[PDB]
Amino acid sequence: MSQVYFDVEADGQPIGRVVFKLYNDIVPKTAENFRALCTGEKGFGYAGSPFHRVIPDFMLQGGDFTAGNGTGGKSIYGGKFPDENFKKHHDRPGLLSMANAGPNTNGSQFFITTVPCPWLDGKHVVFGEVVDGYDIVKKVESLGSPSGATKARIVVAKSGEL
Amino acid sequence: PSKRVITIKTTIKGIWKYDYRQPLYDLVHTTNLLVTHTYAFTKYIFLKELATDENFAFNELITKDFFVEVFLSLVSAKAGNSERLKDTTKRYRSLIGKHKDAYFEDAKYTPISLAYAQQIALYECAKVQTAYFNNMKAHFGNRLRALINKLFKKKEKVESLTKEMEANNFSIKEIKQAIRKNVYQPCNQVKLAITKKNMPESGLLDDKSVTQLNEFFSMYAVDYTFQKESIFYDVVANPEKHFKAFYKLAQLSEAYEVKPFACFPLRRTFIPCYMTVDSKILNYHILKNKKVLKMDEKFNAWGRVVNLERKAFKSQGCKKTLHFQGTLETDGVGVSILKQNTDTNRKYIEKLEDAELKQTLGKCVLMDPGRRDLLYCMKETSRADKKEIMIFTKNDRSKCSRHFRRLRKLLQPSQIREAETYLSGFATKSVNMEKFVEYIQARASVKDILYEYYGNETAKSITEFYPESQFDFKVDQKCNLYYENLFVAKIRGFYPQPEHEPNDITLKSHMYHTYLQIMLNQKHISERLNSEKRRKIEDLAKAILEQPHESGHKTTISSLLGKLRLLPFRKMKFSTKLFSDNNDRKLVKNIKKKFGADAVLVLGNWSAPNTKYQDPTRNKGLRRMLKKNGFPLYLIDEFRTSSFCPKCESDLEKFKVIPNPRPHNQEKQPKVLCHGLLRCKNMSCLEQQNQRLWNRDQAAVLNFRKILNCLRETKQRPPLFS
DNA sequence: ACCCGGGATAA
DNA sequence: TGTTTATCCCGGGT
RNA sequence: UCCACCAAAGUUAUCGCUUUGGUCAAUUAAUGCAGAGCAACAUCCAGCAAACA
Ligand SMILES: [Zn+2]
Repeated sequence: MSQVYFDVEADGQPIGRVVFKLYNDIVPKTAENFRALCTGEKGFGYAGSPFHRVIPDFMLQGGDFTAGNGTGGKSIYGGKFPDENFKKHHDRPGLLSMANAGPNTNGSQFFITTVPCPWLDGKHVVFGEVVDGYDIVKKVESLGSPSGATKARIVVAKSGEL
Repeated sequence: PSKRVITIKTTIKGIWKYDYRQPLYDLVHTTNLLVTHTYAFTKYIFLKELATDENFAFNELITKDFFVEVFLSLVSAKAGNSERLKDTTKRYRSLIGKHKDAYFEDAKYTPISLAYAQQIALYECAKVQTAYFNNMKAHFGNRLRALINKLFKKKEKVESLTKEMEANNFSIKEIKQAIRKNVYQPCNQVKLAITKKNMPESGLLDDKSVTQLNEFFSMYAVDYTFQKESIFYDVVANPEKHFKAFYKLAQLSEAYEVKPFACFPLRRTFIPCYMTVDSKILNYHILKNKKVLKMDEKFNAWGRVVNLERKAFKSQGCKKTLHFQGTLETDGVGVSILKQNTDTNRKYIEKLEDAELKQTLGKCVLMDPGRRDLLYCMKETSRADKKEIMIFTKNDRSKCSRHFRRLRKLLQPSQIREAETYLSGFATKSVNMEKFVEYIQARASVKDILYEYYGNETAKSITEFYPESQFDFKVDQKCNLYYENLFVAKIRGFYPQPEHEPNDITLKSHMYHTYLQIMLNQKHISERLNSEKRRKIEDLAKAILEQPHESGHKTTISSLLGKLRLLPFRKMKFSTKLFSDNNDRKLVKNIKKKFGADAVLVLGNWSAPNTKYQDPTRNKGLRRMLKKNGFPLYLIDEFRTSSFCPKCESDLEKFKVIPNPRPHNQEKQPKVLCHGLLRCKNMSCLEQQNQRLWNRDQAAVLNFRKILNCLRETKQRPPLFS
């Protein structure tokens, strides 16, 4: 079970660290893709990817490392890969899942849930959960707005694997 | 070695340096104007003399020199050397000046000042002459035939005979036989007599029609005769002797109300047209130079404007013998770069023998060229339980064309559509002098707006084509962001959303602001907005955050961005060309994939009864492409290959009536008999385990396979299909 | 006076 | 159907 | 003058037919593709609103 960590800065001020534990056994492909993107060994990664979308009480989103506005991003396996499975559900806060434009359109963008989202079950792939830094997650969420625009610029200053 | 030329397509955005972009826009936008007049004015002259005296010998005037003089007369310049003027040049200039003032008054045209225009007229005018010749060759003979059909009153006689035989209750076979013999054989005799410059047999044509033939023949010389006893071949061989004859034929056709056709070519399109930008033209017009440019300095001068290090400009071809000679063509958006290897200084499968036919065993693929479906391909090894079939439809190849047509029609402003409707109300192909003058006046009235609308890519734009227009960002079901119709991007991570519940308008305004920010970051959108407009839009976006509810900022932003809806028509044409090339490549790839590289192509001819002459079917074009890709191709007779059932060779008949799918014909014919579905008249098929149904193309390919097998086994076409 | 356009012609 | 490049004279400006 | 493509079934080699599943760069973008070599472009015009069975 791979564990990854992010160090986040808002307007150049560090705010904390968030640690995610992935479901490598149940969701191997998505977890491997996320780990590879975090490491950046292949040549691209989440390093410097802004949190272009944060809806308070709903979600945080990120992983756009080519446009920084939600239009970019690409997985290690290519532009798109089929949905793996839906054996996990958005039942608790802090669950990490892949953002997509529809069925079988998963890329490199990801989002973190802040409240139960039963309606998202069966349409998005969940492959990990937050194990530490949930307070940092709430701090980041507080900077968002319902429209998704953030009150201040927030970027993933550093990313890595433990 | 023989001279050959190749062309490379490119865009001005990639090869042309910015500093020298604006002058080119000034050049092309001017040339395309003058050239247009160079047509119309010429026709004007040909209508003022002929309308006054048909004896005027305008045949000599159909030459490049006359068109060059006409083009020059439209350009204002300092007086030249009158001593060196040739007598022919003097006569041409006097003839032009006889009507110059009248034409300028009618067209409301003013001489455009353009120095060094002589080097330009030599190119464009060279094309003008080409328009006069080819057009005639493309339309004379056929149109002549049409006139004969009207002279013989073919349609009226056919209708009368049809009514008489319906009264007599004759069957379809009897009616068709009676027509094809009684009504056609005399028509064929008359056509042959006219072809061999001989008056037709008396009694087959009335006086009002014999007079037309006599008048038409009076145009030619007494001793002149058609080469190879064929007027149709003579026109192509010696077009110079048919210009007056072609004009008289057009006059007669207009008198008899035949389908309009343009006797004198005219440039009607308002979009800028491609022009050849020679090294001299580049030196004197684009570079704004004022001294001679020799061949040695030609490449140096060219390099100052375009990047010769690009992939397109470098040598190409086997042994890279083709070199760029500083000559290209462009219309302000697209560029055709020409390369040459020389200096600029001045068979039916049924007719194949055994040794040839028997080499394709297991390699033949039978292709039916359907009228709607461009190709229906079936491999001879195909089985009923294992289908090996491919279909290439005309709709697929025209997808981009239809999409661009829809975009053009939906985005057409009210003023533009009204102007086009007004202009179309005046006949253009008619040779009548008064109607031509009316058309010239209408075009002069509407040009001020039409050229501005269609020149938006390069020319200045000041008219508000979309006044009081409100545009709001929208997302389709596939997560593509559109402004009103422009494509911004695809937000591939947009699907995750909560329950919307539009509690507040401020959230919607913030979403609009986010969409605007995303749009402004696009490379293909930012370049279309000047610095002042971009700053104003940014200020409005900033103010929207302070006052999201107010719609004034959104209206102002929409007014500022309204320029984006102006379609880049030249870019659309370039995209259409690219799509056509890619579709041809896709067809070739699919043929090689689903049938393999060993496929041998057999193509049909027509569904009409048997013919034994030219019959210029459109398929003649497609065959050119396939052979260029390395596919062997052969022809097979098709006139009777769709009338018998492959299973038992019995007669096939259409049986299902369905609503007409063609919208323009539904009202005139709500229901029509299906053409692509057939059934065998024999009922024993049910015993084999109703009648046996077939697709037209499937039956045709099966019959082609049977014919191929018969040829292989006995070396003779089946008697049934003969 | 002496050189620089710009049109016209020609292969 | 087509894919240009030189030479000559004189009116004007310095 | 509207109609992107592939496959299963009504269905028998079944249609501008019907019910499903799969395919996508969307485009007012780019000269196109392969994986550094290849590729005819432009004016007029026939397109279809049928000019020759
Ligand atoms: Zn049968």
